[PDB]
Amino acid sequence: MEAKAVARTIRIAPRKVRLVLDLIRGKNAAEAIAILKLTNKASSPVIEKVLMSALANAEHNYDMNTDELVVKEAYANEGPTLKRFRPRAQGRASAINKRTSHITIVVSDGKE
Amino acid sequence: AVPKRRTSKTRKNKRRTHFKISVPGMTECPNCGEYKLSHRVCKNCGSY
Amino acid sequence: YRKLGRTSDQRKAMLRDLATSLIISERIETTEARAKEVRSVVEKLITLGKKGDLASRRNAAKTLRNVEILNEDETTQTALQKLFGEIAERYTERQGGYTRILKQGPRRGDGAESVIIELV
Amino acid sequence: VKRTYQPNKRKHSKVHGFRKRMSTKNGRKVLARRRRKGRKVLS
RNA sequence: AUGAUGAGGUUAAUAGGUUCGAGGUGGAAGCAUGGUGACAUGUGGAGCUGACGAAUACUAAUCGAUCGAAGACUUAAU
RNA sequence: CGCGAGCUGGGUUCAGAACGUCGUGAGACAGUUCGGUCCCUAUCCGUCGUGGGCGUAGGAAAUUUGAGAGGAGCUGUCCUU
RNA sequence: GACAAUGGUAGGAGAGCGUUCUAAGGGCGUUGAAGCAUGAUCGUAAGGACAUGUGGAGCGCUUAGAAGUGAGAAUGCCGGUGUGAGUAGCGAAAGACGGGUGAGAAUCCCGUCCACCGAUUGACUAAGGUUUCCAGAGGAAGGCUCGUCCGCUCUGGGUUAGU
RNA sequence: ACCGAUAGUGAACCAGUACCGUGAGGGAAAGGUGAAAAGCACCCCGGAAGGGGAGUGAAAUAGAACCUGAAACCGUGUGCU
RNA sequence: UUAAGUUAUUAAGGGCGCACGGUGGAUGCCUUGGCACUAGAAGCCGAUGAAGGACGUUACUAACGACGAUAUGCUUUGGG
Ligand SMILES: [Mg+2]
Ligand SMILES: [Mg+2]
Ligand SMILES: [Mg+2]
Ligand SMILES: [Mg+2]
Ligand SMILES: [Mg+2]
Ligand SMILES: [Mg+2]
Ligand SMILES: [Mg+2]
Ligand SMILES: [Mg+2]
Ligand SMILES: [Mg+2]
Ligand SMILES: [Mg+2]
Ligand SMILES: [Mg+2]
Ligand SMILES: [Mg+2]
Ligand SMILES: [Mg+2]
Ligand SMILES: [Mg+2]
Ligand SMILES: [Mg+2]
Ligand SMILES: [Mg+2]
Ligand SMILES: [Mg+2]
Ligand SMILES: [Mg+2]
Ligand SMILES: [Mg+2]
Ligand SMILES: [Mg+2]
Ligand SMILES: [Mg+2]
Ligand SMILES: [Mg+2]
Ligand SMILES: [Mg+2]
Ligand SMILES: [Mg+2]
Ligand SMILES: [Mg+2]
Ligand SMILES: [Mg+2]
Ligand SMILES: [Mg+2]
Ligand SMILES: [Mg+2]
Ligand SMILES: [Mg+2]
Ligand SMILES: [Mg+2]
Ligand SMILES: [Mg+2]
Ligand SMILES: [Mg+2]
Repeated sequence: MEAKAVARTIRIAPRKVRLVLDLIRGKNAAEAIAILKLTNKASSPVIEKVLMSALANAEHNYDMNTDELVVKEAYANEGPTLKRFRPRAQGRASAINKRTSHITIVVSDGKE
Repeated sequence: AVPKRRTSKTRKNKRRTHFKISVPGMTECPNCGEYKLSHRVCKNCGSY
Repeated sequence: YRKLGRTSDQRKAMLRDLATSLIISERIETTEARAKEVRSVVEKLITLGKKGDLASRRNAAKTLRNVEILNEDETTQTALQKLFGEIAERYTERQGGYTRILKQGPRRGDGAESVIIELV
Repeated sequence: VKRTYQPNKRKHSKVHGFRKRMSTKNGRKVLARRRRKGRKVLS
């Protein structure tokens, strides 16, 4: 059985969040918490909050053993962007993309 | 000054193969708490 | 020596205000490079305190800022009087050291290595 | 550097604005043309 | 530049501190004497000294963790 | 008439002005004279350094062979004969 | 059944395929229409089917009409979306520490120290701006970072003249 | 044998309106839950957003950006390389 | 064993194929709104203060309609 959580429209950009999200996938659920507490990226308190949420949906909703779970899927999709402008020089604006992310981690124990 | 050609999806992904990030220290605190960063004293949720 | 990202006078003023506050509170939280450099400042300033003569009283006041400690029972000593009176009596047998640096995690706004420098 | 349009509440109301448009026939033409577009603010 | 390179990581002199130097500056403060004074002289090559040298475990190089071989066939001599 | 996305801009085809000359004139000369804004965050190739990966039929540490490639390579004067 | 022809641009001629609508006829659809997606199907071509998903109401076929009828290009127009690239930048400048606040503090508050302006970065007062002013409350967006703060947002207040 | 939302009035939407201009003047973009709001009571994580259940409904990848959701683009897996 | 010879295994990453997502709003269907007309009226008001507006008026009120201090309406005659 699998347990998932998502975080939709997180204001961290998708390229910046997929760095730290590559560090934790495939790894067991206990040590993935320890990686997300020690990397000093901006995304590390956000994926950790989502990994807490999917380990909680495992214990509560599906009654899994949260001690032995492994992070199967850990991906971040693109969300809707906020298109901002920026005045540079000589009356000439340039677009700034405030990108958002849908962060999704799923967790399981590998059994059916 | 400007790129004469666009970079492809293949050439872009070959460039950023070293655009990675490392796993940190991750040593246990033997007194109490969770994993601390190596050679560091803990502040929260640990006794180092 | 380290330049700490500042001018010759901005570094000098930063480094003796950081050495005074490590006499007031005896353990302060700074960054790692600013604690590597105030380490040699305050240890050379406890060396002047273990002497205790008038000639090195004048030299410890080259460095120390004019800060007044509110001690217990509402008594007030300066940081110059607290250097030759309390720290100088603690380390009168020890031949060095006088500080330690305990590393901590990065800050939130930076990847600045936080550090507690203590007075041992 | 000093730009154009240094504002003035008296001159703006006196070279534009209603009692000036109404004083000449060609300024009642600009009022009739803005009533015909449905323009919310005249003058 | 980064990282690489090199010296070390407690059985440790790696860096700092401390102690002693080297070199540098040129006679500290305080005190005494003399001068009405400004100042001189003595105390005294004095004090001070960032990177240099030596000594010293005083402080910090913690506990840890990761990676890493099992030796393919074929034929020929042996 | 190598080299300005390496540099200057004295020379010159810019707007000002003046002389000579020509034109009735506005102007003109390819005659002078004074003055006159030099944009670019390097994608690819190429170059100068520097790492990582893998291979080199076990894995390592250390010393090396040199297939090759590159650098160097100038010359005066004086004295003896 | 013989025989012959069949490179081709401007350009001429011919025969077609699809598209939307109309007319008549004949139909198909919640036992799932059109679309959409996939497939190893058929036709000489433009094209046509079928199957299975998705989809949740329409649409085929035959004949004949009508045309806003077929796009890859116009430094086309309008939308999205990349590339450059995690690159340039982050708009003159000195802060440091302690305490506090909180989900969270290099930035918020308080304190001390330091620094800067000081014929002014100090006070008034016009123009001009309109409510930004003041209290609590908040942290989505705005602030070139952060944010517990704000000229931001929410709620409630605030301007008194015989001279 | 008129248009179906880049069409048809600029405007199917609190349009000559945001907005632009000192002014005349110029001038947008933006329709679709379901039959019915029955618009998710409660539980869990979280500061909150968000989620995971449960529940409504024929359907909830119909959850208010809400009919279908095509490509560009971004991903995560893989079979062969 | 020693030679000599041959051929792999590697995928940091990449390619193709497949699968599953996300973004995005094409397409299908839909229509409040437009478009072109036909027929029948009518066309232009105002110093008795027009067209246009501005401020107001609902228990709570921003806007738009509606109506002005008798203000989110009043009276009356008829429908209902
Ligand atoms: Mg990559
Ligand atoms: Mg100075
Ligand atoms: Mg060139
Ligand atoms: Mg001229
Ligand atoms: Mg003449
Ligand atoms: Mg000049
Ligand atoms: Mg032919
Ligand atoms: Mg023809
Ligand atoms: Mg049904
Ligand atoms: Mg179906
Ligand atoms: Mg159709
Ligand atoms: Mg279908
Ligand atoms: Mg056409
Ligand atoms: Mg085009
Ligand atoms: Mg970088
Ligand atoms: Mg950066
Ligand atoms: Mg670049
Ligand atoms: Mg750079
Ligand atoms: Mg930079
Ligand atoms: Mg700034
Ligand atoms: Mg205020
Ligand atoms: Mg306030
Ligand atoms: Mg921010
Ligand atoms: Mg506040
Ligand atoms: Mg549509
Ligand atoms: Mg339209
Ligand atoms: Mg919620
Ligand atoms: Mg669907
Ligand atoms: Mg429907
Ligand atoms: Mg949809
Ligand atoms: Mg890989
Ligand atoms: Mg009359």
